[PDB]
Amino acid sequence: EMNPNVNVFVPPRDGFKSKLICEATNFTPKPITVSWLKDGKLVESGFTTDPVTIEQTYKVISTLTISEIDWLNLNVYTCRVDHRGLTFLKNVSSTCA
Amino acid sequence: VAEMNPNVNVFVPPRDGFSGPAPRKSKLICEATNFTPKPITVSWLKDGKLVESGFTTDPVTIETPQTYKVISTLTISEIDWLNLNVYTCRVDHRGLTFLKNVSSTC
Amino acid sequence: VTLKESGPTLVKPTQTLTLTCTFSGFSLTTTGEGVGWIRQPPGKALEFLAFIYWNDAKRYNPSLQSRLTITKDASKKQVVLTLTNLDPVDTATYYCARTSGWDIEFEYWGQGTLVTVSSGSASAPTLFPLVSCENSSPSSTVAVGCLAQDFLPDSITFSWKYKNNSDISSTRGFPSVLRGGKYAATSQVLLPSKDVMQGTDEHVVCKVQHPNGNKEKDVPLPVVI
Amino acid sequence: EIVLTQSPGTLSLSPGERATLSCRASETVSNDKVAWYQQKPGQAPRLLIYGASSRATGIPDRFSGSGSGTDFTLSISGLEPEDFVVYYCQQYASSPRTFGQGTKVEIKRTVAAPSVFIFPPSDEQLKSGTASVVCLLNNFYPREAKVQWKVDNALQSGNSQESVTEQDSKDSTYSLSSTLTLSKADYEKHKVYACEVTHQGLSSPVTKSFNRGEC
Ligand SMILES: *[C@@H]1O[C@H](CO)[C@@H](O[C@@H]2O[C@H](CO)[C@@H](O)[C@H](O)[C@H]2NC(C)=O)[C@H](O)[C@H]1NC(C)=O
Repeated sequence: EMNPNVNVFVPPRDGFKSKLICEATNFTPKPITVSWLKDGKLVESGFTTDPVTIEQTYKVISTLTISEIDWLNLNVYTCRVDHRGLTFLKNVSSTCA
Repeated sequence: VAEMNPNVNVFVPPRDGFSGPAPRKSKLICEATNFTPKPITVSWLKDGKLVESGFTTDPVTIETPQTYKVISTLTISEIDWLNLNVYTCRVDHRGLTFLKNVSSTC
Repeated sequence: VTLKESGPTLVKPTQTLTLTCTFSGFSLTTTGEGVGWIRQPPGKALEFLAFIYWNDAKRYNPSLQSRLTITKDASKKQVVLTLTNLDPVDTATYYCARTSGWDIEFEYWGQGTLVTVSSGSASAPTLFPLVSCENSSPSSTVAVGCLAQDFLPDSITFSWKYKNNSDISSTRGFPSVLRGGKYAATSQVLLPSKDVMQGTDEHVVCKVQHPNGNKEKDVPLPVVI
Repeated sequence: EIVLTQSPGTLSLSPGERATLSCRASETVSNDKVAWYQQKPGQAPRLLIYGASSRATGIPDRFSGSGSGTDFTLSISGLEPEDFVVYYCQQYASSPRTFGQGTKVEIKRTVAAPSVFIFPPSDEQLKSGTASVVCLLNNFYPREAKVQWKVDNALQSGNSQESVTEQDSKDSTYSLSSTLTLSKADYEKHKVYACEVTHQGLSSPVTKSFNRGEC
């Protein structure tokens, strides 16, 4: 039992709509749930989860669709990972904004 | 049945995207989508130097013209990122080369 | 025409064994009619012990001569069988039959009774958990079992239930084997791999219904995924 | 003493076909007083034919007997699924009489690859001083199979009883279990325990093993 690492990617500072990728690696067992948050509000649509692949370790990747206008408004996006009863939250924001 | 120019997108870690024992490391994601035919070549360039290690390219998977997607991941170091190094993703499709340049500068 | 057997279910070695064959509906007065005893050890063929005709005429097997006695009582209409020098290798189920003439031999058979000859006592069965150590090969499904040991006589029924007291159809029942004076048996169950990596239930209970105790141990799943 | 030997021990037939059972006697039987019996596991044996030529009440006419002297053959027309039981031939002209070994008939089916699983002994069971390693074979055909125990490259012998189940009613397959019994002190002196399974439908033997302390 190893805690999953939470990493969130951001669009480049010099420009790209774009996508947000949250990756969990070196976690066990295989089942894992990944969701997205927007300013502390639950996201009901606009996100998809790819099938879990084998890197024994597993890898899961998720894609969230965002707009350029929302990103420039310093919106906060949080990736929620639940694993073995533990919840991990990572907050990201624009560095240049 | 059709020929479409691939789209190149590069994902970079945020300012707080580095973790682990010093020196910290991160990853870069280059994805090409809505390209045809299925065959495609993905390469990583660092300040004009070809990268021959530390990268893993996922197999091409299927996402009316047929479409495909490819995901590539390259491990990077925090020290190199702080030196304003420019990373370029090289995509080859039907003899056409598309380059995308990203940097930490605003 | 029907026959019924009766006797002790447990007898110690080197003792006296007595069995009674209860029949009703006919009398041993006409010629040709007779009663015989046939036993069959598990995994072996039928064995002939003795046969008794009318007019107090009895026949014995030379291989077992001077070791068995045949007595009949017309008042109670039941033949009495006495067995001496009990041996564990002689454990078998004894049947009696009626011969309706000279050519029709053993036309009607009863039900029989299991007579176990073991030096041990009828102790409660002992369950032991089984953990699947399979790795690098999930295959179709994963299996978990339950080792019922130290039970006597061999009469056990297996039922599998989930944590929420559900119902499972295993039907995998292995026969018991005599090892060191005691019977040992193994039981398993097949469960889908998807259910293992799903519900929070991480263990199941093994239930055995033996007339020496109502214990029920739980076998925890190893979980592979 | 009339010795009766029946061969073959096990035969694979199909429903609707004809099955012939052979009964061999060690000497001639007076008046051809030979009878056949049918026995099903769990229930009690039932008489079918007496005198090798006359059927009894409540017996279908599809059973026919033939032969005399020291050769007897039992022919059954219209084989049914319920008829896949053990049959014994017995003669009542000896006084005392003797019984034969008996022959078992099974339903013919295709070869299916078996599944092998091994469960290491539990920690609680080790506290009692007895260790039991099991080797399970499921969904294989025919019933004939070889199960060998190999621990630390040393082949074991004289310590395996072997238990095999009956034919499945709906699957027509067979299953057997092999149990490894050894002293607790001897268990701690060995690291890897493996049972080898050989099957007709497998190109190469498949071996499964586990490492002590990891389970
Ligand atoms: C007890 O919990 C199990 C979960 O392991 C339940 O099994 C699931 O529910 C359906 C409907 O009963 C079963 O057919 C499936 O085996 C399980 N679902 C899936 C999607 O695999 C079981 O139903 C529960 N028992 C009761 C009585 O509800």
